[PDB]
Amino acid sequence: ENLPTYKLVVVGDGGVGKSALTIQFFQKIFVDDYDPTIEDSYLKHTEIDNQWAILDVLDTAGQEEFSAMREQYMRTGDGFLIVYSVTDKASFEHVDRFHQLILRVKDRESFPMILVANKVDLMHLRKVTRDQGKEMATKYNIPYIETSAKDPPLNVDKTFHDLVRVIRQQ
Ligand SMILES: Nc1nc2c(ncn2[C@@H]2O[C@H](COP(=O)(O)OP(=O)(O)O)[C@@H](O)[C@H]2O)c(=O)[nH]1
Ligand SMILES: [Mg+2]
Repeated sequence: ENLPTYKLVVVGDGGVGKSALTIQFFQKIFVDDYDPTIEDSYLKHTEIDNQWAILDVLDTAGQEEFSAMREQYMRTGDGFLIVYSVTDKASFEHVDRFHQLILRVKDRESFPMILVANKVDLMHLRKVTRDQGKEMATKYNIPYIETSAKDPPLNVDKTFHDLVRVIRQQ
């Protein structure tokens, strides 16, 4: 058998939940104080839709100019999660920056990605509606998913699996 690696890159503004989502996925715990500047990668064999793969995931953090790993992951990544927080309108607006960046680096008209609206467990603080998120995803022609990394987590496994599905379906 030829077991593929899917290199997945988690991008988005600071504070949106990239680390919490990634740690929830790999460790099944909610970490609420993960250093905003620390970048980690994760590697594991896992089975998605009854097909084995290796996932190599970068949880991006801090400045690109100080990152050892960023350049290679951006250039060679197979898919991207673009994460915003529904409580941070600027983070939602900035999705367009990440969308443009990915298409520029990958040098293609489209590329595997999912729009991830995180922190949907929060009601009072929510500033970006579901419909605003879904319309943005429609504009980019990419999937839209709502998540919460807080216990009990919502759609965390599904988000990573769905990105693999997009890669497989392209
Ligand atoms: N309520 C809630 N808080 C979250 C969620 N995801 C992350 N957080 C919190 O938001 C803050 C930033 O999360 P973090 O994962 O470090 O963001 P990052 O900078 O994108 O890596 C932390 O205090 C987390 O506990 C979520 O789904 N719901
Ligand atoms: Mg982080």
